[PDB]
Amino acid sequence: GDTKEQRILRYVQQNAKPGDPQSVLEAIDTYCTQKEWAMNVGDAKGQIMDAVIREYSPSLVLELGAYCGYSAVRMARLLQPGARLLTMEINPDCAAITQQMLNFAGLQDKVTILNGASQDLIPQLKKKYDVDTLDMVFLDHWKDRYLPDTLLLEKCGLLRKGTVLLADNVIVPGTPDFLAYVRGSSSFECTHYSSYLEYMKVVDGLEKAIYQGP
Ligand SMILES: O=C(NCC/C=C/Cn1ccc2cnccc21)c1cc(-c2ccc(F)cc2)cc(O)c1O
Ligand SMILES: [Cl-]
Ligand SMILES: [Cl-]
Ligand SMILES: [Mg+2]
Repeated sequence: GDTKEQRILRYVQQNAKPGDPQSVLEAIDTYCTQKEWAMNVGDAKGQIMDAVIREYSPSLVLELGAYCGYSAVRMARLLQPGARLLTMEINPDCAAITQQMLNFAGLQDKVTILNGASQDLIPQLKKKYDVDTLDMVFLDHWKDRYLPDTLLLEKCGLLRKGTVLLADNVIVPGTPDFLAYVRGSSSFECTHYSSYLEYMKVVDGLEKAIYQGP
């Protein structure tokens, strides 16, 4: 039958207001609290994301890992007119859910959903997607890819002085190599925001790592 992700989308469509991103977030969080847990960033960590997005007002954001579009909705709703989000999603079913979620939220003009693997798509961003440098990157994909993709972004010339990396799940499931690397590197200024795993009384956190140049 249908998947959990399809059930979340249907729930939003039937319990939120079209064109109202905040109602979409609330519907997803209610469903995942009351019905079925899912790996959306959630409201606890989402409030920290909101505070970071507001501080930096990024013009161009890259997200690695869309899932059902919760974080894309959360970020895109706070972007200024004309600012853009690119989100990379390897799972085609999830890419389709994410697109439909964004469409329902009315945020489709702000967001472009790329369906492929980060190691394949990151080297295409400049020539194929006309990116110069990124203002912010949200890491929320395979936890063992946070470090290699950070290094690939740098190799590809996509980071500038001040680019903000914000990483989900640095505690659970955990990203130990990424944390050790950025915290030990003079090329990053790092801050840890302690919080909770989505929908659970389990400690998690976000790491902010601001790129400082070579
Ligand atoms: O695995 C998670 N996320 C990643 C999903 C797919 C990546 C695959 N993926 C998506 C684009 C892309 C692009 N390129 C390569 C792979 C890619 C995740 C997992 C948990 C979690 C926590 C506790 C627990 F008991 C079980 C699971 C919490 C979370 O908040 C997550 O975010
Ligand atoms: Cl999410
Ligand atoms: Cl939560
Ligand atoms: Mg996550």
